[PDB]
Amino acid sequence: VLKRKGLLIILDGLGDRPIKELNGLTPLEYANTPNMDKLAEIGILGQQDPIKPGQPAGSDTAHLSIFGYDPYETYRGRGFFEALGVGLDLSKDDLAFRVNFATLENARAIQEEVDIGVDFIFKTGHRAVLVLKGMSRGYKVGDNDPHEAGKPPSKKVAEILEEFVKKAQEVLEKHPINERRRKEGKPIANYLLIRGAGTYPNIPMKFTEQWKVKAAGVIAVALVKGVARAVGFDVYTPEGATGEYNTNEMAKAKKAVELLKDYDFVFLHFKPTDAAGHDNKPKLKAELIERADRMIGYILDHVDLEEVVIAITGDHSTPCEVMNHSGDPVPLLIAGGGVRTDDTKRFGEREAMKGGLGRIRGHDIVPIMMDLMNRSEKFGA
Amino acid sequence: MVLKRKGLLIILDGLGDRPIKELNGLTPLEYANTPNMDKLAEIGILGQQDPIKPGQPAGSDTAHLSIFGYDPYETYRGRGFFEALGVGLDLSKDDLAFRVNFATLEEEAHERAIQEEVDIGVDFIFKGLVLKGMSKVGDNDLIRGAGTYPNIPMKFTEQWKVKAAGVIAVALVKGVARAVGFDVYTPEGATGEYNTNEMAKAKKAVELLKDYDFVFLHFKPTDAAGHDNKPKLKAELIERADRMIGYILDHVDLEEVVIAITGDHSTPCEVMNHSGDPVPLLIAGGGVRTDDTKRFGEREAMKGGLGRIRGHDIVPIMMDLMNRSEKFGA
Ligand SMILES: [Ca+2]
Ligand SMILES: [Ca+2]
Ligand SMILES: [Zn+2]
Ligand SMILES: [Zn+2]
Ligand SMILES: [Zn+2]
Ligand SMILES: [Zn+2]
Repeated sequence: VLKRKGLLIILDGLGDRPIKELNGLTPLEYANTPNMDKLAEIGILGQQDPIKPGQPAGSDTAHLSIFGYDPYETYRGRGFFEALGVGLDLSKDDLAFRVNFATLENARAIQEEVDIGVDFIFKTGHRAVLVLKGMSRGYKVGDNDPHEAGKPPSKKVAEILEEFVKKAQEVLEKHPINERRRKEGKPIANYLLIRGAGTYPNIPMKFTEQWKVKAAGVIAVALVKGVARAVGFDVYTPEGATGEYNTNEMAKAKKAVELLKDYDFVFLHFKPTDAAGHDNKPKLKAELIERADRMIGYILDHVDLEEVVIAITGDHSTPCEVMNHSGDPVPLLIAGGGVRTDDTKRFGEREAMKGGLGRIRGHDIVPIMMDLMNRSEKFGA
Repeated sequence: MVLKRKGLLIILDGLGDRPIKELNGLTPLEYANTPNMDKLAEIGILGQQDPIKPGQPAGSDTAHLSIFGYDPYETYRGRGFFEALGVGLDLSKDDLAFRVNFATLEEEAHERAIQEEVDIGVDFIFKGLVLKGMSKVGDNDLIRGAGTYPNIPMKFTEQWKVKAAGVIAVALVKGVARAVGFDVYTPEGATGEYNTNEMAKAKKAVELLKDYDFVFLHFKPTDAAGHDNKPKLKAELIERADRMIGYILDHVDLEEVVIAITGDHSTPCEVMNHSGDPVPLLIAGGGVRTDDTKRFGEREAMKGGLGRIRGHDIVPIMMDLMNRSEKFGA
């Protein structure tokens, strides 16, 4: 018997709620998406709860779920994923944090200003060794060495962190950029807001070994590249992919198709749809879902569905009326060899409510894909 | 007493089609992004209509005689007359009108000259009958369609005791409409070609509803794309119609205006000509018993609450929704 490849596509924050300006439709329904409708037509639809009914999931916990893990048991914080995201190589005993440059006195800093402000801090010195690297805008990443055990900020690390903020401030309050900054009347980046303490996730085994496959992912956003790396994926970020409105989606598709030739399972992430939701811009979000449809249309023109099982959904809902992640289930579609196609015709939340897959959990998606790919092993007998 | 309403009938020439492979098995209308018509389908009611009868292809003129509530076979007396009426001429019972085409002879090698060049050529032909440049026509007291005075019972306006106006560009449809009692207009930009100005048609249409009780709006281009077998283009044209229709919805109160949308016949790309396939029809507004359809398309029309009707049942249904129908008996 022949096994098949897998293609899991995530349209970040896809799910939404009825929008009045869209005649009561959601951005996904309103948006012209002939390719996803074609796939929903020959495929099967369903609704998935990343975590559980009515429970909003952060981007990191939602993706652990999408990759096939139980977020409530594997999740050990965000920091570590962010650190792996910026390309660092950490040990399972390290503790990482997401850092925001702030202003303390008794700024929307530039991406290059944080890289410099970060450099000087690396070159700050306390009891334990640490890595401090900037990521994007006023953000940054802090890594405390073999301190995973104190991941719930414990007493020891908060004193280190507290010495680190005091010490960091000294370094910070002195950089020329800040120096130019107070002169230019701009709020200085002299304080450090540290949060999202995280260690390596408590997962039994990696994705690759669990399912015995080679797995690659086309991803731009740091946090998602981190989760993917933590579970064992070979992450790629093609030229042009920024995870923002100006991203090259056709470049992501081009790469996804390439990777299918050397990997068994490929994961593709598209982030911009989620930003439009956070900013309450229904039309824009719908416009972005349309760019994704064309991206998908490209992939479909270069792959055989009898050889590739395709799944498309969102890691979670991000309603424009909520301007943040919601607990609303997310539309899901699966098409390809092995699928028992239901009678749904288009891809949308109301249609998914009638799909043959029913209402499942986000961590059900990979197992069902793996089974359609004939890569599942029985339990018992 | 009881409030009467106005009616607005929109005809997208050749709207109907057949499933197209490159369009994933969908028709151009189903494939096209039409939020405004889908919205109207959702709040309205759908059905399919046979211009003349099941499996019977109808020309643009006979189909419109049907759509205006008449009987094709009893009223139709040739294409020429309507063509002549569409150019502003005033013909008499004993005249014989014709459709003329400026073509190249060498054997007829080519049957695209500029409008101004045709009138200039029309002027000199007439200088040394009535030959007139349209976008030509020959009236006798690449020519064809010998038509004579049309035999219609009575005018649309008298029949329904209403003031009717139409926003048309194509000569042929302007003729049929004038012939039935319509005050026909044609704003600047409206050309009946792919380059026409759908917005001018919609703008004029809204304005016309202020002084008229029934307004008819015709859109030609969709049909042209069907003839040349251009699926993607037909869809784009249909999308332009949806925008046009959107403007109108942003300026009229559906509770006072009964709106109907359909084609006068099917012009399937794979046929490059008129077919006898029933055309999708939608009706929305005051008095309508909304069914459970959610989009405007041939397949959804198959599930509409109006069922499969004739082209000549449309006006009667609109008029009854406008409370302008009259009981027979009692
Ligand atoms: Ca199906
Ligand atoms: Ca309805
Ligand atoms: Zn997300
Ligand atoms: Zn988000
Ligand atoms: Zn026609
Ligand atoms: Zn035609």
